[PDB]
Amino acid sequence: GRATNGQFVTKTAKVLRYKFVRWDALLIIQFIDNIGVMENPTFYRNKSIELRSADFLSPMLNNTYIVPLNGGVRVESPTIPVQLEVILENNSSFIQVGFVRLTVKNGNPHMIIQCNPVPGNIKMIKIKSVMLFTCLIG
Amino acid sequence: GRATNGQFVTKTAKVLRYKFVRWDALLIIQFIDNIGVMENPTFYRNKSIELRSADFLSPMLNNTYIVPLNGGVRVESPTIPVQLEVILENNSSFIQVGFVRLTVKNGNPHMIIQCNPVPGNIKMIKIKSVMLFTCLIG
Amino acid sequence: GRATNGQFVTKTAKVLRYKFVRWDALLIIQFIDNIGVMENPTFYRNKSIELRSADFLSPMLNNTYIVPLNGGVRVESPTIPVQLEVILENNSSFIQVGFVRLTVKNGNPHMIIQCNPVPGNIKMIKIKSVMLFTCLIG
Ligand SMILES: CC(=O)N[C@H]1[C@H]([C@H](O)[C@H](O)CO)O[C@@](O)(C(=O)O)C[C@@H]1O
Ligand SMILES: CC(=O)N[C@H]1[C@H]([C@H](O)[C@H](O)CO)O[C@@](O)(C(=O)O)C[C@@H]1O
Ligand SMILES: CC(=O)N[C@H]1[C@H]([C@H](O)[C@H](O)CO)O[C@@](O)(C(=O)O)C[C@@H]1O
Repeated sequence: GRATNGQFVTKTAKVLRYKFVRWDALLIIQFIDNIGVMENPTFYRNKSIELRSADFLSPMLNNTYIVPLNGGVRVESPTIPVQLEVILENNSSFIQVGFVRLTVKNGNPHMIIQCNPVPGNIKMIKIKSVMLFTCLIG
Repeated sequence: GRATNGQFVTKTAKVLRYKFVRWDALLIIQFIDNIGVMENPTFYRNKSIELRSADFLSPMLNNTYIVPLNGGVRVESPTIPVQLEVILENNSSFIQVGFVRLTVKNGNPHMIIQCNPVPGNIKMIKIKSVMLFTCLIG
Repeated sequence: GRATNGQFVTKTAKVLRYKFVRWDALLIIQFIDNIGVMENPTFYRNKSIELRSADFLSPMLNNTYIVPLNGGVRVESPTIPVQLEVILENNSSFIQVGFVRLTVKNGNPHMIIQCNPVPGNIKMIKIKSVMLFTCLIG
């Protein structure tokens, strides 16, 4: 069909907006807050989905950051790689290939974000990529 | 339609299970053995598809590991990046961004896994990502 | 439906061929010039989509290479990661995980290619991955 709007909301009430398409056993879902743009004819700007410490579960093990969500859809997605920028508490930052999934636990959707080791605690993760998940239902 | 079960089998008789959907010129296929889970409310476990030396062709050139398969479907897929853990014979291991495709040769499906150089011979590759391929047929 | 042929053309008249499928709000598009092959039973060859300096806009900021295109389709795609080889003017080269999108500016399609810093100016970028974009329209 045509693309339907939706959103998830984080623990700190951040709204993550998306559009989706739901066919037979298929759900395709794109996050739409950070679609990058050419702002003039020579410059491309990435936009970030910004996720702070307070959006993650504690304790964090093995560079796995879990973002409990409310609302939206309940899918076991595949893993997608993304561009991350991981900001440490001392404001240093590392660009990384991150790996993201949507999973369901206790009937709730969670975003799983895995990245590499950093020399410090993380203040914030920015997803700089446009994320789209193709998912199989049932 | 609804999602149909299938599998490939490796040279050592490892079974790689998947579900798929086949529409007009479109085949979407997800490997389902290693769907990660939140096992309690704070911990996410990745699962691995584990591929050993004996599942690969010899000789291996340019960090390209070829896994001949039997059964399943015959597709020329796009390339997907994945999380790999590459275990060396001396049990050291390296986490890498791997790149995976399905290709067909002599009427047989093969999984192509490319990764980075490692200081040793590889005993095992673990794919820690949930893999889904969207493929164009004909 | 069945897969339709198309192409984009670069500033230097390089033709980038693709096949696509356009359903309701959905456009799936695969670039087809560099489908890798097993050429004998033990060897896999990657093929490259080769993009030179003259195919990019100037000035280049933040390791973002913008390839203005003509013809083809007009989509705001998600970001896909790919295998790049980035060739410097002194012929040294770096293998990287690149991130690619299609975007539209002034009614024209552009391919956005982002990679990592390199110690020199880039002569050429080779995309060694088979690229397929799943896109949401409207
Ligand atoms: C990836 C996956 O399978 N997730 C499932 C989890 C885990 O399987 C449990 O940890 C097993 O106890 O179980 C559910 O019943 C749940 O609690 O919501 C459904 C959910 O989809
Ligand atoms: C990616 C690709 O094109 N693979 C094709 C190969 C190679 O083209 C051959 O190496 C050309 O001789 O050829 C086939 O006939 C084959 O042997 O099964 C079909 C297969 O899909
Ligand atoms: C990602 C995105 O939104 N791109 C859009 C751009 C930018 O929004 C402009 O920079 C805003 O002025 O605007 C268009 O009208 C354009 O010039 O073709 C449509 C295009 O799809």
